[PDB]
Amino acid sequence: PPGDSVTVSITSGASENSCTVEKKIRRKFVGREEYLFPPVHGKLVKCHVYDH
Amino acid sequence: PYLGFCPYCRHSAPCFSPIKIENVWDESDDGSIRIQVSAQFGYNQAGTADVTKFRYMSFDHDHDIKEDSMDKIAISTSGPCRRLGHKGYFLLAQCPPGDSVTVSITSGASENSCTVEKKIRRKFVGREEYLFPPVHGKLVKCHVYDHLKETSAGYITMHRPGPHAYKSYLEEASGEVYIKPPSGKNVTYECKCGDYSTGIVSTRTKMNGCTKAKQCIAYKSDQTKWVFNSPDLIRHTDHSVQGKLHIPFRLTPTVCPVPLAHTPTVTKWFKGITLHLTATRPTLLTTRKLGLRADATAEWITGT
Amino acid sequence: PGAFGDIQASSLDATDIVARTDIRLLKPSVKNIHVPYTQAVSGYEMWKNNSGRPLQETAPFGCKIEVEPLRASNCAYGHIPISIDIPDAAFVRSSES
Amino acid sequence: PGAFGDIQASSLDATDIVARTDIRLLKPSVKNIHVPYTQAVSGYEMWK
Amino acid sequence: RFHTVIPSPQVKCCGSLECKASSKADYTCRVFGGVYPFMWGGAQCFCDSENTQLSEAYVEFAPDCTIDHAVALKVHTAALKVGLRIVYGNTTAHLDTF
Repeated sequence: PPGDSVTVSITSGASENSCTVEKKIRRKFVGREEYLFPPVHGKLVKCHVYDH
Repeated sequence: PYLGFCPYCRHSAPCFSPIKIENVWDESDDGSIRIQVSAQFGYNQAGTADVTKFRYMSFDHDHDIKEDSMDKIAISTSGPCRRLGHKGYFLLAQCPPGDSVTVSITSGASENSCTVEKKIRRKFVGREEYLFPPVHGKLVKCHVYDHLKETSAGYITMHRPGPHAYKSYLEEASGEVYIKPPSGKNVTYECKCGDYSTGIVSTRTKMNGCTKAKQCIAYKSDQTKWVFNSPDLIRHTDHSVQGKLHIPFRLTPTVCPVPLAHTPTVTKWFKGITLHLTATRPTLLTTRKLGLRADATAEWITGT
Repeated sequence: PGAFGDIQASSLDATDIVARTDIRLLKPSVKNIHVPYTQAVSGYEMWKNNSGRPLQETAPFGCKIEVEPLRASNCAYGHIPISIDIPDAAFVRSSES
Repeated sequence: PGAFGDIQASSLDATDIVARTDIRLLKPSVKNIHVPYTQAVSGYEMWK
Repeated sequence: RFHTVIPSPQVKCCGSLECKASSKADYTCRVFGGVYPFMWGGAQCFCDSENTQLSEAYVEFAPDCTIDHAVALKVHTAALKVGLRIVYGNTTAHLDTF
């Protein structure tokens, strides 16, 4: 989700080790209209996404 | 206990879920919100009343009614919400500010969640902003959703379920089509491989003249159910009014406490006054003359 | 559409509801079943946001507005000519006063 | 009240602390025991 | 607030449909060509084409309008009524007059 920093943590039992780094993660959209989620109905436009 | 087509499932893309949110209402002044979903709560497989557990439709080709417990329900907009009530299709929960509302069932690792956009803002009653109802203050008239689950805000119409075809019921072999009804259940089938042909079968049944699986359909005569007039379902041929559920949690009037601002300090002068004002939160000030012209002035004031 | 009174009825329970909300249906594109539609925002909410202050805080002459029934109490303006037939019993003649 | 020096003293530990912060008590209304009051914001914070 | 109620769509599975003329509030009905819709089992019809769909929608009053609603009125000439206390000599009198 949107956030000002990103944190990665490991919880080995009671031993918790977490590293945090500042990174302004913002909500971005493709097209010309803002939207929280990709709607069921709408145009299909070109986009670029990290391959899973 | 039907399933809707949720726009936002657990992973991301739209998908069919038993817990689709159809409508959300937030007209109460205390921040409580009433939510409508497809699943049935307060009931077991037979529909008998019970607060400990709810029902829904299974994720399988039989799509029978499966069951789960209250502790596995989670409601959240930006943080976890407090469940105030549940009845039938409806929930009532107090939630924090957020842009969307999500309802999820945590069956072990299966965290099936449906999210719908809804700008839920923090609203208040009166002329003074606050986060919580103050301990001391005036008692004004407000309207809040009743937490009683047997109330009635209106009604929702339901109709008999329509056909819901399955491909698992159909089988392709050697370029020929077969129908495999579930054991002990009569299944109405219909196909068109030339002449249009309907019928009902109850066993492993051949069909002739058909080469592709797409050309036939089959479904069990499930007249033993009722479904809300949702836009995510295919309706029956006779879509007459065949039921009316109540809408619980009526919006009743009551008395709400609102704060009283710091008393102003009035300094007089020739044909005029000066009000020194202190209000940590936005407080409304409305002045008007008592002559021919009101000269009404309204302002929300913060600080000092 | 998009303004106050876009949906009207004689009463809450009246079944002859008439409205013009500019609702329009679009072609379904995605494979899964659904009925898309775009509709203008509720004009009732638009008026509510831009309602302004009520008449209780703007009426002139210091007149207190009230409802059920609609009325304006303690409204100070003008002069009332009054003709009154005060009884002669209360009067006391000057010969005794 | 509401301005700098709305609380004054000769020292931090001095007992001759003099205050004029415009604090007024209000009549209690709820059944439970509690004393309500209102008071001007800290003028020191306003100056800060 | 109006509740935009959308009846469940119907499909004439391998035929045609025509929009009827109902008398609901802001009634809107349209007919679309072949759609071939999916519910959960990968298919609902057997004709890839000529598989029309009927999209239906209208509006009703929201369930919470019984409290949250606005009433529109027209006013006419207003009659002013007065409650009056009058004292003469020893006698006081209260009277309501037009």
